[PDB]
Amino acid sequence: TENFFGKTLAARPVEAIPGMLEFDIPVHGDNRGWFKENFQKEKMLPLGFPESFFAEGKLQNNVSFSRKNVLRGLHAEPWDKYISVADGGKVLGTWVDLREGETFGNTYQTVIDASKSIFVPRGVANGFQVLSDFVAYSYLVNDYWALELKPKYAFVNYADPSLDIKWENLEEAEVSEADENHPFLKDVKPLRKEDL
Amino acid sequence: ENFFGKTLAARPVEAIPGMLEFDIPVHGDNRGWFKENFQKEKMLPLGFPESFFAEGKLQNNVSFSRKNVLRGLHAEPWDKYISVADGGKVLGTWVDLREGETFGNTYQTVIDASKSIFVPRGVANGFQVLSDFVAYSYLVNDYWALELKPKYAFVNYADPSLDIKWENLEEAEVSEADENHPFLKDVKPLRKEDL
Ligand SMILES: Cc1cn([C@H]2C[C@H](O)[C@@H](COP(=O)(O)OP(=O)(O)O[C@H]3O[C@@H](C)[C@H](O)[C@@H](O)[C@H]3O)O2)c(=O)[nH]c1=O
Ligand SMILES: Cc1cn([C@H]2C[C@H](O)[C@@H](COP(=O)(O)OP(=O)(O)O[C@H]3O[C@@H](C)[C@H](O)[C@@H](O)[C@H]3O)O2)c(=O)[nH]c1=O
Ligand code: NI
Repeated sequence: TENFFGKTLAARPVEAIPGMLEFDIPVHGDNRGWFKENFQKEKMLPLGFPESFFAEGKLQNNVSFSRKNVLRGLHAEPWDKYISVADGGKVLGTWVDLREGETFGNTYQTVIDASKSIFVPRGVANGFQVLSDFVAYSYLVNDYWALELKPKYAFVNYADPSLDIKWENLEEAEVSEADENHPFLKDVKPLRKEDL
Repeated sequence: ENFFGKTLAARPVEAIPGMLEFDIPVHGDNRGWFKENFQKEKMLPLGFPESFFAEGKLQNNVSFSRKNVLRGLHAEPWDKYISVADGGKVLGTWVDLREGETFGNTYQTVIDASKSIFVPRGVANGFQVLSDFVAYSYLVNDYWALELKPKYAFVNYADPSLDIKWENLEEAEVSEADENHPFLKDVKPLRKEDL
């Protein structure tokens, strides 16, 4: 228990962003390395992982591999995300609420390694910056991406200084051409109750 | 080269009915890479069985292992979809433990992030690590319980009667539990009632 190994499975809500949850994940170590149940439906529903994730019976698992200082975000595609780390690496995770209402623009940040996971509700922008030499970032989502639909998706620029966030190393961030060109928050229309 | 940019595709394994091997598209750039490791809408048409979702049960496991580590051979009563989540590499190994014409049949192949495998219940799964480290990630459709482990099917990795060859047997690093699994001779073929 505590730093990395042997934590008790547990969940905490994030007060600034309704619907978000942070989980402590049990990681069991031995001579070989380690093992975790990254996601376990039966054990996690009683802790607050939302049953609504399963509404349409859709499932996709993505994995990205990234080097130190790489920054990906901030992206608010129209689906829920369950995010964690799959190797020995570490990221600074960062979130900005894009939903219409009293929490528009609210933020949260925390360090994520293999012993922590995050549930991100649809309408909350996701991003991270790599702290370790490399990292494998693995996530479960409940709708299907298509290239031609990207203009329909919500994004916000990582470097908008008006956002209440602080990156690890903004100056040395390694980003995509796309992430360089996303709009500032002032040009993002708040998202209505799942588009209504 | 043969890591990036593969067409999404599936192939059967002749020796082990129900197994599938997939080529997975991996897209590289200045940051690293990205893959859709599993995508339900795209994979069902290729042969990924709808029955995997019959009960609504879902678990995702990850193990992290160092060079020469060997884990297996394990045939628990659920289906498995397996791949690599980092830049590492393993030798994958399968032994069919099901009652019938294919009992004892085997397959082996190298797995990196650009390949995945569907393993039906009753086929024992294992691997040996070829790279410095590897992250091995899998999706399964029933729930492991410590109390029930004595009832799950296992076969010993080092039984020379198995029609397999490991990368480095003499320097393999295994768990005590894996040292002690039964030899093939002592494993009763698994009936549908057992799975
Ligand atoms: C998101 C996605 C990308 N791709 C492809 C398109 C590109 O060739 C390659 C990389 O795509 P990019 O959009 O540059 O990946 P990215 O890692 O910058 O995008 C991701 O960022 C995270 C912070 C978000 O949470 C994710 O939802 C996603 O937007 O992968 C897919 O095939 N399927 C997908 O679902
Ligand atoms: C399999 C499993 C293990 N554990 C725990 C029990 C131990 O403290 C720790 C390590 O367990 P071990 O049984 O030594 O892990 P292992 O990595 O040797 O076991 C795995 O081997 C693969 C080849 C099989 O395909 C898998 O089904 C599984 O059996 O993880 C879980 O909490 N949940 C699980 O689902
Ligand atoms: Ni609930």
